[PDB]
Amino acid sequence: DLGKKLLEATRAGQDDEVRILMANGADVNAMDDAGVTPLHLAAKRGHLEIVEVLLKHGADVNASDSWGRTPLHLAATVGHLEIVEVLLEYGADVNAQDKFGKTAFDISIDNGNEDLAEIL
Amino acid sequence: DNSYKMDYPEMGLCIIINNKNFHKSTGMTSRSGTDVDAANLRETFRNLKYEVRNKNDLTREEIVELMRDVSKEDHSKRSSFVCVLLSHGEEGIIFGTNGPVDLKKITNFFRGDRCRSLTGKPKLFIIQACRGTELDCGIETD
Amino acid sequence: HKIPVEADFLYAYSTAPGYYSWRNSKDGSWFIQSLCAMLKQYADKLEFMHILTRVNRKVATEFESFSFDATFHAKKQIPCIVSMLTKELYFYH
Repeated sequence: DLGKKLLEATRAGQDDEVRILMANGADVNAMDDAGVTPLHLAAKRGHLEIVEVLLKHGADVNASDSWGRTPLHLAATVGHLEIVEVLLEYGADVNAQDKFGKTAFDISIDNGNEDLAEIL
Repeated sequence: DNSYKMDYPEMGLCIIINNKNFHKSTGMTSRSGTDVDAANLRETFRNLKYEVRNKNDLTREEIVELMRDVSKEDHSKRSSFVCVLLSHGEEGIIFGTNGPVDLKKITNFFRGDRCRSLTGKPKLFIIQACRGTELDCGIETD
Repeated sequence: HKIPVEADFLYAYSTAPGYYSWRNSKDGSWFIQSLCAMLKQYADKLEFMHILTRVNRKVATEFESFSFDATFHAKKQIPCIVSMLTKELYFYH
């Protein structure tokens, strides 16, 4: 199963291995049982290069996990501005709420993130 | 007597609602492996001599309507009733493909005074769905 | 004479109140997997409440979640039997 390997490669930040797996036909929209996609993992861990290559090949920008969190929620929590910018360009839902009622904008205020509040 | 009478001509109905795919606006993820559950349940309950009916990807309106129609059938010659729900959920809520259905609403159709041909008979509701977002971290054992 | 309108119902939940319910992408949900396995083995041997108790134990002890996000990893599940039945239930009469 190439989907499991892709998720594992995305988490470890292995850019080359991610491309090799995708070239072999790995699903960019692969999930674990909790609905975590390669994009979720890449966004949380700050892998800008992998985020861009996933979105390029049609990965769901608004996919939410078991807690209703999109890649935009996870990027906002860590505070990676560059990934946030790329996600918004692919049509990330700025008004998307997790199952706890918070938006990407709501998380940025919680952290006290100055630069992220104006982009969102 | 301490046991339900189960020697009616028929064992009863087994209604399986199998929701796999959901509307984008709802934000609910596709429920992988639920088709395996549905097939496994059909095999099990049909071997128990139940009349199995499987319904895929029903909206909230379609669920309420299915449950109303089934409750208005003649069950007088059936021993019991089984309904299996495979979808997303919250507390007291099962999800159609397009949004929430009140669980009490579905089951109320089968109340002793509203479905007379099932009075005094076991009515079994098997619910595979979330009841919230809490996660159990567990504790170490032997 | 009269019986309650709410009597003779059984709600067999996959999980406790407030809690998530786990599915395996290839084998199906933990609850239904266990339910079918325990019915195939005990439908001719045990009363239904005791079958569902085996289901509780099977889900509780044999399953643990896998996730690439530590938020969802190594999680557990207990089903929840809710009985308003007035009698014992045997499938073999």
